[PDB]
Amino acid sequence: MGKLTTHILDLTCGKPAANVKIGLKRLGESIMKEVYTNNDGRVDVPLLAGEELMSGEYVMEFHAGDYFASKNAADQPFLTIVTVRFQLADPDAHYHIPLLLSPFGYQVYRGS
Amino acid sequence: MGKLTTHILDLTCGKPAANVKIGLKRLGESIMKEVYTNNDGRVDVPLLAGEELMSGEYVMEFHAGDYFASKNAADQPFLTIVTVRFQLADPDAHYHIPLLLSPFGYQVYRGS
Amino acid sequence: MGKLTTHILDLTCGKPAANVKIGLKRLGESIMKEVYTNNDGRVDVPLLAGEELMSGEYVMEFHAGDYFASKNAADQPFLTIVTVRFQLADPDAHYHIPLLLSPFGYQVYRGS
Amino acid sequence: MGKLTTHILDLTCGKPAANVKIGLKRLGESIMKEVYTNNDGRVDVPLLAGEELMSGEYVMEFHAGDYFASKNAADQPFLTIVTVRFQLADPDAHYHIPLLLSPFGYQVYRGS
Repeated sequence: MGKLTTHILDLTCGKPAANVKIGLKRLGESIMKEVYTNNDGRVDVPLLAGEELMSGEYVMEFHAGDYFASKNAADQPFLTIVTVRFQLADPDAHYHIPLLLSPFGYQVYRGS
Repeated sequence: MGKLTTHILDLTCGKPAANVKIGLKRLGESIMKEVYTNNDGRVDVPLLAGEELMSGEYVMEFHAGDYFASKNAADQPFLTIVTVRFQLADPDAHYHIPLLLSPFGYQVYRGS
Repeated sequence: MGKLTTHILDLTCGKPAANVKIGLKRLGESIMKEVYTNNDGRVDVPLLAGEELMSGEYVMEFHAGDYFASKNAADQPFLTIVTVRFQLADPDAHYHIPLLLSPFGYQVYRGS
Repeated sequence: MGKLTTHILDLTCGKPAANVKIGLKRLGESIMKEVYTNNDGRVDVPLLAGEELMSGEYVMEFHAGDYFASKNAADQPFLTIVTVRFQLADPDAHYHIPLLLSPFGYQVYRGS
């Protein structure tokens, strides 16, 4: 009954980051899912839920470079893929892990 | 003549994070360097400089889980290894990429 | 039809900050409202809405010192009242201004 | 022998914020100092030091609205004056309180 969700805010304009590609994958393995955020900078279905969600480490790859490119911007951006590693210990908990994005800085947190 | 440096601040106590292990590696490759921060949460020599520093993507692995463990704390911490991917376009520039750390959230930025 | 809301996350434990007192006031004036966050670190009714919400500057006073005290902590905390000034230009917009809190650092943003 | 310093980073471009006006004042009182950051987003002399630095609360007013205006931008910016309240308990300590700035979000912390 666990759940893993995320949301992206573009601090450069104060609006959610729409159409940003996000990749999910277990630590060590390769991509298992690829999603694109909607207009509220979220995704309809949880990135992980039910059986899918198992205790262990994961990595989310936020394609920030592409997002900011479609908004402007260097040919070789400082931030290309924002990588976020974290561990989900409880398989039945609700994990909200938002991302606050700027061209040269970001904030990751266990939201509510 | 380029340079890559970093520094860690523990927002939980307002002091620099001392003795935190940091791993550096080119995107795709495995670890190339392993360092431990001093008492000011920095390292004597730049993580990258001179020939070592070449245009491309890198990843720094901050061992936050171990750091907070030695300071407290769950057996399976939410944040184990804080992964930071970024691209260094100019081989002759000075890149300062600090990390502001908390048990359930962190901030990455291109400092000065 | 405008709306102003906020939410507090305690990055020290990854849970919303419950029962934190928040003060609202127009720039220059004294407090106009005093609220305490619920268990999700939010408040039932918007801090501002309808006629109440008028174009101009405001200030929110998050009583962080008291919150962390009830959770531990210095007699004279570094952060006592986290002050957040901002301007609401459009009286009919929806403003979400969350606060990510830690004992020695915080993040303010125009969320969604 | 205490010291209070600060530094501003513009996360929108990864460069320090130059020529930003900063106001200092004791809680309750009006401005006591007004400074403008140099090209490294800092100021030559500490904002507070020696006798000047006394245990108590202070407030720094970062004129972000003007800074971003000279860089672009709404006539009525969301962030006009970023207000930062904090308490200095020890008169002989070194307090570094940097600001990570973006148009719609900022991070305040007790740096090193």
